Amino acid sequence: PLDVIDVDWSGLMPKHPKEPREPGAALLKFTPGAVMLRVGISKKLAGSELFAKVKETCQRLLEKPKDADNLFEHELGALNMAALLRKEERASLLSNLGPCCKALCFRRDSAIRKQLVKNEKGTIKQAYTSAPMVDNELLRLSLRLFKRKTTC
Amino acid sequence: QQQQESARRENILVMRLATKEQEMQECTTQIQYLKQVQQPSVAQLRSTMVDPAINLFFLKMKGELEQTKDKLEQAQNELSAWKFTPDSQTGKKLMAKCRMLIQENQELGRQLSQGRIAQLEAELALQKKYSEELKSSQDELNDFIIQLDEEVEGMQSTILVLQQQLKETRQQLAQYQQQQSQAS
Amino acid sequence: QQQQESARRENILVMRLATKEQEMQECTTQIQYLKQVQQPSVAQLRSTMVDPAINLFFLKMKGELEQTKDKLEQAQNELSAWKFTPDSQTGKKLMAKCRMLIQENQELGRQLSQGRIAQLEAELALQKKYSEELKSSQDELNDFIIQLDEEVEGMQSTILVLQQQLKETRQQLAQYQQQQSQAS
Amino acid sequence: VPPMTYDPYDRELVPLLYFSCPYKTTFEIEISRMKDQGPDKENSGAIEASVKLTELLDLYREDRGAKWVTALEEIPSLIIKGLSYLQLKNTKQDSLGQLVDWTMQALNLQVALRQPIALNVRQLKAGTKLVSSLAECGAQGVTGLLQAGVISGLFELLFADHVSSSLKLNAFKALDSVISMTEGMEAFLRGRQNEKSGYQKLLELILLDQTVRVVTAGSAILQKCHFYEVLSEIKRLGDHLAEKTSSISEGEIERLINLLEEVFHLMETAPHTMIQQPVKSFPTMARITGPPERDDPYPVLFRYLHSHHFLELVTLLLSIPVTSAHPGVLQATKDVLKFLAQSQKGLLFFMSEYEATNLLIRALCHFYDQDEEEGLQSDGVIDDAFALWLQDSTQTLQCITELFSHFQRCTASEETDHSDLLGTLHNLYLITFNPVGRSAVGHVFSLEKNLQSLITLMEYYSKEALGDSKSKKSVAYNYACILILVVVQSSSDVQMLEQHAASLLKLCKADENNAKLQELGKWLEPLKNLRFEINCIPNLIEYVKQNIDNLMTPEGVGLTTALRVLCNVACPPPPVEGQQKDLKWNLAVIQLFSAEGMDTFIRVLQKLNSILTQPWRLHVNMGTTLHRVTTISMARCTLTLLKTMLTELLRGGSFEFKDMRVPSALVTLHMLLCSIPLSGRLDSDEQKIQNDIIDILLTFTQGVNEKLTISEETLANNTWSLMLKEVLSSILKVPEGFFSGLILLSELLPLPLPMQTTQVIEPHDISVALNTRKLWSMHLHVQAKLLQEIVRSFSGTTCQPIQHMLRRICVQLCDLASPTALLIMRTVLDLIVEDLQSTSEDKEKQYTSQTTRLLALLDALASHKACKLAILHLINGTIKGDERYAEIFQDLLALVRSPGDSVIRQQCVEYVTSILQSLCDQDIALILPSSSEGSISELEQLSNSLPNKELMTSICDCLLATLANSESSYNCLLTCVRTMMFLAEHDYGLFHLKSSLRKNSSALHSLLKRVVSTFSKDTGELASSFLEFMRQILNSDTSRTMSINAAELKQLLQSKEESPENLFLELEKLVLEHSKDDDNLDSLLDSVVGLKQMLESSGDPLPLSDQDVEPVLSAPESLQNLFNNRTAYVLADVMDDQLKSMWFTPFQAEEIDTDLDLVKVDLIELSEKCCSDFDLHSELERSFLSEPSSPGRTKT
Repeated sequence: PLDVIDVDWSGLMPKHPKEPREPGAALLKFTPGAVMLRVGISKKLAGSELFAKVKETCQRLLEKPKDADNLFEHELGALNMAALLRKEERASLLSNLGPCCKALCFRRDSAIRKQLVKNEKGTIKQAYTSAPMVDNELLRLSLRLFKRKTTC
Repeated sequence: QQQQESARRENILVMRLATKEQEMQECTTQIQYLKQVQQPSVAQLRSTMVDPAINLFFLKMKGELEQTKDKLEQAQNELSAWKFTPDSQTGKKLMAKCRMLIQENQELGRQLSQGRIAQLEAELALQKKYSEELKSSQDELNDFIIQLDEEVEGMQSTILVLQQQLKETRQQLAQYQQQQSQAS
Repeated sequence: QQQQESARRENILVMRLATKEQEMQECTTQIQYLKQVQQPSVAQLRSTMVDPAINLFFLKMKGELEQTKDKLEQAQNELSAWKFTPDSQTGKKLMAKCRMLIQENQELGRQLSQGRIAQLEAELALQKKYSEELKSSQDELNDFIIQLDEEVEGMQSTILVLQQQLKETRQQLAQYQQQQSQAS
Repeated sequence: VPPMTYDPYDRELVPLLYFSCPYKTTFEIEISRMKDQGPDKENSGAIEASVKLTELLDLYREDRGAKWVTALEEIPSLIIKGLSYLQLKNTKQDSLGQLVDWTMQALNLQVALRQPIALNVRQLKAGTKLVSSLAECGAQGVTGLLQAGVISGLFELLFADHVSSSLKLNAFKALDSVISMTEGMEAFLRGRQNEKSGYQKLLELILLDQTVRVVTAGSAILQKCHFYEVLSEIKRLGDHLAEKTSSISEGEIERLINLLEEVFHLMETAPHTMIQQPVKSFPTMARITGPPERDDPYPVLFRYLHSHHFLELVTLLLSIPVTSAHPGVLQATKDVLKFLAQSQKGLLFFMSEYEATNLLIRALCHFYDQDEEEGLQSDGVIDDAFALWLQDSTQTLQCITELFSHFQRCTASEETDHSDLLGTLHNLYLITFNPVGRSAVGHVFSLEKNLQSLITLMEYYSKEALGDSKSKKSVAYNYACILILVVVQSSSDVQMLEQHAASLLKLCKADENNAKLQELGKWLEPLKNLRFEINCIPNLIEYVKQNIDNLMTPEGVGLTTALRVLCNVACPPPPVEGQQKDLKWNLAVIQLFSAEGMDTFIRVLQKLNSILTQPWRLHVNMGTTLHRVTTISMARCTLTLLKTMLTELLRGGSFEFKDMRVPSALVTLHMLLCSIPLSGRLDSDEQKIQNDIIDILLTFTQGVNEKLTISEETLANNTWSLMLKEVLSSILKVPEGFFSGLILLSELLPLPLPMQTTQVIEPHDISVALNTRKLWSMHLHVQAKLLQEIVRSFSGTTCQPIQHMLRRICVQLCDLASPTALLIMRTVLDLIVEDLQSTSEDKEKQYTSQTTRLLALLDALASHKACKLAILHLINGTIKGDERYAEIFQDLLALVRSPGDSVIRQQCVEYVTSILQSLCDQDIALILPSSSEGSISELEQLSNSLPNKELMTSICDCLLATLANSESSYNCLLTCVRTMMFLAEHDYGLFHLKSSLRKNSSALHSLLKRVVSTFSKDTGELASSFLEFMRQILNSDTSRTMSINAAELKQLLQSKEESPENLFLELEKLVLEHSKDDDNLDSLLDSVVGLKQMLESSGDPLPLSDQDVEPVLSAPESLQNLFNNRTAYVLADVMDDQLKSMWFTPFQAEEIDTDLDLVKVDLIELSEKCCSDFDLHSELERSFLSEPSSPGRTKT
């Protein structure tokens, strides 16, 4: 009764035996592609040719054809950086936990579950349940102030 | 200017302060009543409502207390029967030592995990980690210094090629002047 | 002046009013605490589980039960010690338990020795020496970075000077071979 | 007299008075100061610079030699004072123009190579510094530089060959100084026509392999460009919305929400990715080299936020109905505002945009009004009073300005203004009455020398009234005393004291008879001769260790400070991404272990809970907000210290920490603080305390490797199992700790699978998610003997919170793996089988309300994947000691098929029918059903999710006999026809349903007689479900391959010689429902007229078939294998309702709260002499409440 249980022991964080590094392998994350991936570029003000060249430089650094062709889908730069950060955070959601990292808990598991149910663009849409007290005097003041400031 | 109306404001402020202090006294008496009146006496202590779970706790504890007490009296009656045997005294002293060791071993296991040795092993592991992080970042700084020295050697090669170009063009100008001053 | 001290006393009075208002606000918040209309479930829990009478009786019953249980433990083991004979099954297992207790106590005393504390302090001082050696290597490495930057700046200045010399002599030789190819 | 009553939103902001705007540069600040303040003798330091600056601009007008380079090296130190005096005195030969032309000459490489050797690159560096010092000179200077072509001038040095990398770093500093002005950023993003823009030039420069720090400076320029671009797109969307609302897709509004959270995340990681690091600072993962000085990027992020009217945008977004209705817009803009309001610069930003800030306060307060106007504001939409907090924060900083600028006036003149000073102090004191206003006052005075205001006020009035009173009380002195006392008491960021702890102490020593100043001295005692560095934490630990006895005592209140200062200097702030780790946070932890810290924080926690345990029981619950804030600050600071110590120790390799005082003290501190909030929901700070407790309790689950799990000898002594013992054996210890231990053991365990994902999880992560649960189960199966006692003790309670928390744990803890699942389910089944036995013999089983609660637990467990299969693998009959479970299930079936008539049995039959429904549901399994190929076959997904042959036979028999017997309830019949609808989806369930209908042939007939006999408008749901079940057996005859025709169906309905007219009765009543009401009647007669058209389609009398073959099921896989191959993820873009059911509070008013509490009258006093002689309980209980009723250190 009460079956015998064993675990496959592979969730430990990477680089645990820490085999020494290759000389000249710390400047590998400062290549043009590796920098553009951490920064991301914007299509609307980098141009067409230059955006193509930068996306090509980044692609041949990624090893996953899925992510390689999913690169830089937004026209904004910070949005591209955020899309890549979200891809990597989703990939690292469940990868770092278990044997040699803090085991899963209700708070962290609830967090990673609410992260998994989010599609790309990183948000699940909330439905209306309440609305503020519409004071169109406040709205008129806000619009007048915003327009005045936009003018001068 | 005049002090009449200002002193009037003063004394009406004093009466406002008196009203506020009396309201505060009312609040203090009220909170004292609200926070200290709840005290259970034998009248209610003899008719206390408890959950079914707490009542089952009480019943289980009573039952197992009765069973343990019964076995206890029984064992302590059996203790008075057994007579002194040499091996019995050997076992008595043996198990006295056994108990004392059972206690001293936990008293020492708590020292091994809460005493000087735990702090020392913690400092040791933290110093190992600090040194390993310092060295793992000095390795990256060494790679960046490799970058800088490659820049040095590239600039030095450019200096050499520019010096050879300057030398050859300078001697070329010298010879061209020494020719075309007598020829041209 | 008269209104001078009049307004000064008015300031002292509004000060007293403000501090009394702070005390009244604290008392009102404490009322809202004590007269809170709490959830039915949290009231259920506070009345059933953390009720001081039931809770204290639970404490007393648990304490009495564990006292009786460890007393029964003492009586039963003392019995089995009276029933100890060297070749008894309980006898062998009992002296073996005492032997492994002696083994574990020797181990624990070893791990708590002044020799073990001395070895741990030696390892800690060795790690601190290694970390300050890494700091000294870091100072060497900083000075190496400074040297590299200074010498690449010097090499860039040298390259600029050589390029100016080269452009000067090159345009000189060019204008010379040009205007002296103008002469037959 | 000022109004001692306070309406917080009546006061509004005015333009800044003392602090310069946060986005204005140094030159603009100086020029505005010299403009408005007029011609003071501060002009002196200007003129000797100005006349010098114009003597260099008129001496090297056309000279470009070595002396010109040495002049370039000197100009940057004269542009701030000199050039400003020049520009405002309007003595203008266009010296700015000559400076810009000098700069363009210096950045020129052709001009550069015409210089001597040592200073041809000195000229380039000096021209770079000139760019950096002239771009920080207003729109005038930055447009002067841009018109002269500085972008394409700096991009000559960055693109030239054979150029020092330090010179490229300098040119990048210059480019970051140009684009820090919005004119520069516009000229950089959108360059001239027929030319690549500065951004395109930079992208082309990075695409060449650059030195590491050069490409890091490029990254730091690109991040700032992307921030400006996001702000510009937000401004575009906002102007679109403004024009559309003046005179809107949900897509663009979600895009605006994404852009707002992007602005937040970019401003959060700005001081690590948008600054220009020094030329000697390399981007190693741990800062080891280079200067420590960094330049914050917020004085330019605020210039961007200002040039794009970001506060006006958020005012609009909060005041426009369509966008303000979204919760995402509100939350995403409140994140940005709450981030801005953290720092002194961000808090001056709001007061520079004072009009936008007023309107934003109004638009935010409208939300916080309607929140409780329509909602209840405890678990719906979150309430944090951010409107009031921000209003009070900006108001106290306005008062700080009015209080500073009153000493710029009494030293340039003398006091003719006193009443406004006193009124400012009063309007600043009144803010400190709320807890939110007091927190805001304590947070604003704790920012960058703001406390210096009241400090200098008291230093003034201590030479004027000998401190408190000489001949006059000097009430301003008392106001300042109270204020610098409430800021020291309430602030948790104790950095402000680092530079002021001296001054205040002098004040505390200058007046020894002031009841408030000596309390402040007690507060500041740990700061005598302290330096706020990692070398003086031994002294702070020695202080906390020396007077730990005085914890909740006004004579040891300074200990709180010694735990804030010790949390400020030894605990790193929550790390952001892109940050390079500073190494002192390692040393601060090492020094925190050297001077005994694991001991003198465990002792702080132990005395903290030993003090709090009595007011907790006596329901005082930290009444006075002062004592509550000090005890919460002490608990949170000690917990942060412990968390950093343990998470820094247990990450430094696989280390094993076995103190075992930490979990035993934390499972009590949790009980005392985080367990029972009288509001029914944790606060913010108490939620942070609970999170710290759970994190520390989890740091005992690290360092568990294969070498620590081989044998039960090395598993039960592991640090994980020791923490689990200290958490579990602390649940059944005292009834006060029951709910705490449960609400904690439920936070340790992970949620139950499967994960609801929008995209596939690669097999490695689902393997990790399976293995961490296997490990939790491996460590819980050694405390099995305590888990059984927990699920035996609370199972059968009527306390709704404890009942719900046990019902949650028994799902979280039953879905870890097969061993713990079978453990929990064996315990619940043994509990119900010993409740049905032990009271009944030689006769039927006696069902009491204890049986009712026990069956309710078994029911609400059986509706989960793991628990239901753990039941199935016990009822099946493969005896491992499991015969009694099959017997008790047969007894429950006998109960349901023969309910009798009671109020208890009629309450238990509905629970057992809900059990039966959860057992016959194939959508409840570890291997979830899926018609996607490459998965388990459909018929082999039911062999592992439904009862076996001999159990399904009995279950169908019972589901029919409960329809035949008209003594059943309404909900019972509803759930039974639902179970029949479930079973009618496959040939297995339908075969058994038919084969059972061959014995009880009047089941559906009597059920229809019941439908018509007591039909109503609420009874319509049962009729709808029954007609759906009817169609579900005929929809195939017009998934399953074996069904009955309409003919034998109506034959089963044929037991009365008016059963067609019974259908007619149902019809005629159905049209007679209202014809005045909802879509019930039309859908229902649709269904039933379809059914009776199928009735007339064939002759009624037809015996049900007997030639049909049973679809056999394979051997049910061992529960361990099902837990191995379980569905770890499902592709669904919405949370499962069962998982979403674990997130709201366990305090539900009455939805699990039983109307029959069965509170058993117990006489406690007699239970003393029946046990061993004990104290008279009246005396013990009255010993506690007579004198000591105030929070904190009391009698006991």
